[PDB]
Amino acid sequence: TLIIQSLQRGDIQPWLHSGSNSLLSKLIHQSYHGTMDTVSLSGTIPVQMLLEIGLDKLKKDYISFFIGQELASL
Amino acid sequence: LPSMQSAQGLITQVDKLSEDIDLLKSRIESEVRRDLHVSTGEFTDLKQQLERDSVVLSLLKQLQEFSTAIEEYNCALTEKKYVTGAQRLEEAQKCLKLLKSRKCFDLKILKSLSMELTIQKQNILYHLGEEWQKLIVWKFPPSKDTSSLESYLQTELHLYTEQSHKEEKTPMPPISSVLLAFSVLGELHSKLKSFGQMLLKYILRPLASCPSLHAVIESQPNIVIIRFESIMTNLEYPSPSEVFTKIRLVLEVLQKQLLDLPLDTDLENEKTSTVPLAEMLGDMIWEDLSECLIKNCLVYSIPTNSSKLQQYEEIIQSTEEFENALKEMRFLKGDTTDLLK
Amino acid sequence: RYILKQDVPSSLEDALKVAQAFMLSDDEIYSLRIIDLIDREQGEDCLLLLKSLPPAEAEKTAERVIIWARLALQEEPDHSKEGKAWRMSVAKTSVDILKILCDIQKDNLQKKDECEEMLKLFKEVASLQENFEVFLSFEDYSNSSLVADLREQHIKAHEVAQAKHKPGSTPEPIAAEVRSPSMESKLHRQALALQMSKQELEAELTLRALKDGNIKTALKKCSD
Repeated sequence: TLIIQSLQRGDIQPWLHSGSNSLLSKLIHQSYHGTMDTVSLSGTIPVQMLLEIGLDKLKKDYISFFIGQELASL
Repeated sequence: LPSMQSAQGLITQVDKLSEDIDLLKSRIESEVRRDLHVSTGEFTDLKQQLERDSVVLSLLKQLQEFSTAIEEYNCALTEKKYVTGAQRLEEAQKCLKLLKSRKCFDLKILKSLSMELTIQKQNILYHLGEEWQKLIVWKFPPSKDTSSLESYLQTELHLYTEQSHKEEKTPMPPISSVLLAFSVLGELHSKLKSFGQMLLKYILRPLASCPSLHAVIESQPNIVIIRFESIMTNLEYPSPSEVFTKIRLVLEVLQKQLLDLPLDTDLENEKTSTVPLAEMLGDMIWEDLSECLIKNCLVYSIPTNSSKLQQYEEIIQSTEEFENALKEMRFLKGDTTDLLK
Repeated sequence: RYILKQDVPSSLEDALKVAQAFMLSDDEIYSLRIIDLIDREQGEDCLLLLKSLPPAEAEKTAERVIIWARLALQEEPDHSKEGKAWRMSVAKTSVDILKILCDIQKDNLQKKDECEEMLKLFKEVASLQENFEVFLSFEDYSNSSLVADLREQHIKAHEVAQAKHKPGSTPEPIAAEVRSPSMESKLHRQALALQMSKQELEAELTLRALKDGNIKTALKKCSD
């Protein structure tokens, strides 16, 4: 809800990374294009939105080591 | 800035909250009738709070309607749909009267609501006042004089009849819609007062003073022109029959060209009735017209010799038809006026 | 509206270009500025702004603010001190701007009579509000019944203001070498709005004294 209020008020421009698998990045993108619809938080949706961020974080942390240490490719 | 979508969110949440209030009231009523001796008190104690919440929710519905009507009226202003905008303003006024009738909100909030309502009402009225002057044009001589013959010669009245479909990029709504918009907001009373007085001052009264004046009506398809053309006569005072005919000639065109459009009151209210235009127009000019005709035309038509009394009979007859026509055209209410007595 | 709520000295100029670049009339800008100043009871600023404006947009702002003022006065009167003060300020600020508009519209004959009638109506309303502290709506104002009632009430008041001054008892040590203002002057202050001259006042007093059975006071006034 705080993130929704911050995005609606147009107070910040969050820094983003490529891939944008999390829906929150898409919400930020649509806030860049004006104003978005009110996001509902019901059931396991709030759990899954946060889950979608950790997957990308861990994937980037893994890729920074596999390719960084020349142990694996894309 | 960040609350346009929140307005639709408010609509949805208030709708689902009203549905929740209704379903919970139905649930309470279903169980009250079952246990009427053991569960009545505690059910009613919470139903009181439910009904108070429902009243507050209805007040919030009225606020939402106040916002929605104003927004729809704002949308209608840009597209020049003045009748629907005026009806929405009337709905908002009805909502605001009920909001102010119950002391439940902050005074400054209601002050702001009333201020914005008055701003929008003056906004629509000023547009109506602008648009009134394009359709009806009074062309005056460059002076206030109304005693010289050239003062009447340089007087022109123009009625812009919308015979064909307007192709101008700056369109003008039809006169019937203008009259409907004025009737919805109740401001036709002042505009009729303004227009009938200038009509009396520059059209009606001149015809009863100078016997040489003649009203020429040029009937173009789009512009109807009323003009005064001077034809010299030898009478020191105007005779009654010609003056009555000249008045009737103008009053027929004014009733048919302008006053022959139906009126309609507020859309959501049927407790108000539509009064014919000719009645209101005559009521504000007939009192000052009968005395003008009596004190300028009928006084000097009285013969000074008893031999010429019989020739006055036509004047008795010619007046009666002038009395009858205005009764058929609804410029009068009764049957016997001071002009015939 | 938000910029005009900041009370910045350049806030009027800031809001001017907002409607300029977005293709909106300057009529609304100055109209809302004048309305905001009226709500703050600063009509002198409205006068100086109107005099600084060109007459073309000045007419448009003045007619709209007059319509807004009459519409705002059409709602229910407020019995608080601030409410009645606001009605008085609105009327007093409307009268002189109507005078200025009359000065502007000297040649527009169609607008001339409308403006003169509207000026007369607001002059009567303001005179009745200031001299009597009577606040109602325009439908109640234009009703001749209240005008006649207030005329006869102050005719009767003038009857008593002199009847008590015919000595029914010994005079009091008041107005001794420092004479109080005459009641007739206050009645005439009230009646300047009522448009009652001295002849009509004497005519009414004669009939009222005749109804009371006082013969000499009616005959003396008839002789005068």
